[PDB]
Amino acid sequence: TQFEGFTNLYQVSKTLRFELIPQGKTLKHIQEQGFIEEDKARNDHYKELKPIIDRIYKTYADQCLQLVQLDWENLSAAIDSYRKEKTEETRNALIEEQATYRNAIHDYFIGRTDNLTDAINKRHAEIYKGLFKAELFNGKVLKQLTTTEHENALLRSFDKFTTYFSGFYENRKNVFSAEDISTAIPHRIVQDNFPKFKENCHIFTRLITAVPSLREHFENVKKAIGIFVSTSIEEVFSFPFYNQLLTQTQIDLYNQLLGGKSDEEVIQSFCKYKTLLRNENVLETAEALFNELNSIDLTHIFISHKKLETISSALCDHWDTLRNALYERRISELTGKITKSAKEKVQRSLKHEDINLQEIISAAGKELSEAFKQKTSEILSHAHAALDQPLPTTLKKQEEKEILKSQLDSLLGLYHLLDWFAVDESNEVDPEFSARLTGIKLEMEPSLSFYNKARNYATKKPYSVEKFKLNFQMPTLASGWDVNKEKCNGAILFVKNGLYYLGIMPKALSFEPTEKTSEGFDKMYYDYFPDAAKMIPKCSTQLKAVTAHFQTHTTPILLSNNFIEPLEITKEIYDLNNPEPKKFQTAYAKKTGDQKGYREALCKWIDFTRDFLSKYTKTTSIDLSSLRPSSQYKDLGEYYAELNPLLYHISFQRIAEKEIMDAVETGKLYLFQIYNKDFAKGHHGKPNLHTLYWTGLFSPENLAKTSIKLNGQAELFYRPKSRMKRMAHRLGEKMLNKKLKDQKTPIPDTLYQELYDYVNHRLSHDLSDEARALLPNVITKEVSHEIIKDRRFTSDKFFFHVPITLNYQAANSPSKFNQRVNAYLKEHPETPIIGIDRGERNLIYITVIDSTGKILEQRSLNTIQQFDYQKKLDNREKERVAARQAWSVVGTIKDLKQGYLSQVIHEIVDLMIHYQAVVVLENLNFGFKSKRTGIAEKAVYQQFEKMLIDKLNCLVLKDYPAEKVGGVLNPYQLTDQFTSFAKMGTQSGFLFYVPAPYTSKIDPLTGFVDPFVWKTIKNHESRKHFLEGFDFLHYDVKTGDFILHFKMNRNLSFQRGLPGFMPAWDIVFEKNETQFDAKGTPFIAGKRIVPVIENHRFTGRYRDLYPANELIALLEEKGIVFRDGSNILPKLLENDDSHAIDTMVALIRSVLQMRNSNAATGEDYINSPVRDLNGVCFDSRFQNPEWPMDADANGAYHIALKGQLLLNHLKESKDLKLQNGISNQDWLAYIQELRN
RNA sequence: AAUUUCUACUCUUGUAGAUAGCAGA
DNA sequence: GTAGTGTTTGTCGTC
DNA sequence: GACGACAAAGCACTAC
Repeated sequence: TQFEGFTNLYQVSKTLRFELIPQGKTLKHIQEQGFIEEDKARNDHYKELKPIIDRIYKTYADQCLQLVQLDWENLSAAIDSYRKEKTEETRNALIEEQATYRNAIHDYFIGRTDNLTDAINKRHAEIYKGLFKAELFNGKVLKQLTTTEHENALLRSFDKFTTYFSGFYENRKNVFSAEDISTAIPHRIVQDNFPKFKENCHIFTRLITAVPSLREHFENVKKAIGIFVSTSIEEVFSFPFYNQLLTQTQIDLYNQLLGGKSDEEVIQSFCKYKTLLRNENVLETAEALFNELNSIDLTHIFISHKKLETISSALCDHWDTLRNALYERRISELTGKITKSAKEKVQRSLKHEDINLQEIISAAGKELSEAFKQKTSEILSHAHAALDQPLPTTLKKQEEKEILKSQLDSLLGLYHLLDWFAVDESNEVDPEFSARLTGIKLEMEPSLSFYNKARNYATKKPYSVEKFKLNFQMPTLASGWDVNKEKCNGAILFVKNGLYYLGIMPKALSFEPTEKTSEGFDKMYYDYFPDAAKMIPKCSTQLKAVTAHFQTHTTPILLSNNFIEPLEITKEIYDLNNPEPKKFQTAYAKKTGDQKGYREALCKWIDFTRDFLSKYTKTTSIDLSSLRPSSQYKDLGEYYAELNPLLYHISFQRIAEKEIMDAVETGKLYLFQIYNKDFAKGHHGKPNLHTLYWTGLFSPENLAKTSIKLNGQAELFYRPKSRMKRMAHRLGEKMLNKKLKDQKTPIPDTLYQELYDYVNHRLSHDLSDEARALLPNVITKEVSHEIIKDRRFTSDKFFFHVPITLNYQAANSPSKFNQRVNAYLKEHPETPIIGIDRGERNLIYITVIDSTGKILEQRSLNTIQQFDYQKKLDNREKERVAARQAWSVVGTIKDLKQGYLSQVIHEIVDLMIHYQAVVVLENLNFGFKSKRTGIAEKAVYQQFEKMLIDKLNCLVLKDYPAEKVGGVLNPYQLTDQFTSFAKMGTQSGFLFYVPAPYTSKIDPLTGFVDPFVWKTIKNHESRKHFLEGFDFLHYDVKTGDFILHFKMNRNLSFQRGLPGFMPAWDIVFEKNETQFDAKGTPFIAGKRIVPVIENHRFTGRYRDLYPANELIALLEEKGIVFRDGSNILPKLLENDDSHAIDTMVALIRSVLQMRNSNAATGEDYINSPVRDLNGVCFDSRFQNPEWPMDADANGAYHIALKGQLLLNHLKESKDLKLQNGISNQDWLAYIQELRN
């Protein structure tokens, strides 16, 4: 079992796309008969007919909901018990109780409820059966419930084309489904409206009991409107009335008892909604509500737990402070011996409960109220200052786009503020406050969709990719390529001079083949026979005439209808097909074994099949002699696995050029050249993968032995043109490049446009200082030939979609792919490992490690195909965001990252095959990535991992030959088929996923990590404790380095809870000597880039810091003797100076900071604070090639080491299974012990 | 700035990589 | 008239 | 225990 043998494991289906160029006079014939216009109306009716069809669903669903009568007492008790006890047993009890009620509603739809009689119950089943297929159009379902002529004309527009509603059928199943999905009617009744109605009944009785006069007052409101005349006010707040609140008309009446495409379109609609906010005075109402909070009872104003951490980060130092302050005050009011169990109960309570505003203020201090007041007025003033600010006239200028976004940010800011308060009725909400808040919260609700609509309008491309499929009045066009079904599908293919053509017969063309010597096209003859397990009984035994004759009368028969010679069927072989489980099937093997009867039945069936294939019309000559004798086959399985591949075949027969060309002239054939930019006249270079798929499908070897099957169900399309502002490079102008002379640094976007206007003599202004300096370095080109910016959408285009099945000879689905991969990895201990980590100074960095741990190659992936993506392109695009912060610039970056990740896919698969390695990514469930990194978190990288699995699902390298494995005919199968993001584990074929955290902040030489969390210590007293835990600090005179001994069994409150190996450490203040690297460049050893500037501004600017030089400067000023090598900590503690004790902790902060990054001066290195067994401190500035070169190298190096940990456990464990993740402590113990 | 179309691009009337379509979020 | 044009079934695999 | 995968067997109804 070699690595190179991971081919032909399971089938992979892909769909190709091509542009059909009308050849000859086929364009005139199409327009003359108007297929395109008729098809345009049909897609443009797919919108007129949809509301008409919905009348059937709406009426039938409404009618079924009118008879629903249920007892909701059980559902209420399950809701109460879950709110009472928050245990997993009461949750599962509620989930089952909800599923029971959803099915009770579902049984009204399908007709399986005991509440209705059989006559009514069965009538619904006859409707629900044909409710999601072509029976909607019969009028039959509407006959159970009258069409107009225009509606009838709209129904017939989809004659032989109702598959256009394929996805729509699924959307309507989501409406009537009984599953726990929010698109469904049962879910809306059971899990959405009833908890609201159940809460309404509780709010009602509490008010009536406290204020009984409110009862007659509520009754007067109901009588004064006229709703629910036959129902009193107490009954509408009782459970039985909810059965009459299941239809929209009743829901509307219930709610009324409670309540009583273009540029100017975004301006007219927003200003209309904007001017509506003034008339409702929602700002004045909101400003009055937040002003009430200064005097009203704050123990009944609740903050949502889903927003508490967000509020903490917006009003306090960190997200932690609020949850922690509430934790300390609640522990402060526990009873008796406060165990660690009681503390964990307080922790879990704070995760899922709403906190009242008073408990927050009493726990956080008066400085939260000032933060709450300041943030509230800040948001309210911005929304108030935006409602009176008028919108611009157009969105032509970016300055006019900015003010539209600025006002939407103020509107979304107020909308964000209102969602701070808990909405659920589980809390004791204020009467007036909850009503006034919910009113303005729902009146600010449309502002969220207005933010998203406007952004998509500005970030959309100037094209119009919308398109409608072409049917040519044939419902089953391109459904199948077979010659027998050629007539009824009207789709064929050709080939001539290496150019592939598609032929369509519009509303017989008896093509007469000619010899190969005659010039012309080569028609593809497609012969297919789906499966012998189903075709042969259908065509031989289960014929209607044959079955009826044998059931009644017992004599045999010679079948001479559609057969080259009569075939024969005896009485017994029909009984073998239909016994009194089938005998030739594995019936005896499953139960009641009989070997003698089995083989006789098996051999009779197989010999029948061979005779039938010889006598059937089109299978009479398809290589039937290659079958191996019948009597010794084990079962039908290995026969059909051998018979089905032979049935599929493709042949090419020459057809005269005159016949095809004249056929197009007379209008009986619609030629269409398949064109995908790889058949152009100027094409010189390696082609697209899909072209190789298409070229390899018709290669002589593929027809000889099938590996890529040409599936049916192909589709055609037509894309109307959409040109708004055609811009092109006409002759006589100058085409400026987007890269400099070195061909790797892109020009900034704003500067390139200015230079393009200047070099072309169109800029009326003067080049800026930076623009002028860039002029001598840019290259210009004359317009040799005319170029159109996005020529694709300038004119109408046809499109052809065709599916292919790669690895057709393999199984349908993979069978234990991970087990096979693990088995190979077990027997090949020398396999290398590939790790990928997103760096801060570069997008992607990769390191490959051998079996025993040494690095074979560390590379930066920010320069792909002679183009720098991170250092220049993403950085200047990032610079644009800081300058503008508009919507369009945000869209460009997201598109660019996806384009970058496409390039990275090629390098991973290329490097993998060269090393035959397993690539270890980082799983996204665990950890979080810093904002300074180029690639976003879990947004674009999560899609990138899926694209890697899909690429390796069927991997082809376009340089590899077709015959050799790794090519188009025999693609690699290196990963299992993708199922879901959540379903995938730590291993998917040759891809391993490891936890991201603790991979960069680690010394590669020692495995050391910063053992202290710096968030814990703020106070002077904690600084005394922190520096007391350390054993001793002394100045080694011989080496000139301070040594700080630390023991992991101390300062447990300041650690992070991850001891690891190495019970004792020696943190050293290495001397600031001018060391030299491999290249000879000088640097100062021990240099640290620390960002500590202010208490609130700890990141604004970076400063050079030298721990050795600042420590000796501090000790000298304090007059603390250190040349003798004596302990320094006892002297500092007994000296008792606040400044020295404070500064020393910051120095310990600095030394422990391995990550040193400075964007301006271009340093990114890791300097270790501890020495390894050799007695040398790691410093990546030395550029040692056997250790990580840069900081981003360390992250990729340790991610690959984490994958090595999983692979090592694979080898040591007897079973072929992997641990479901690895703990942080285990990883720390592994790396620290390994380096010892 | 020309692409089945997506990104980036222009010695090269195109280059390099990706690309499972269809309907609905 | 009469066949040329223009929905249903076969065991599977998959669940 | 119902849903795809395909053709080819199965019924209408009329152009010829």
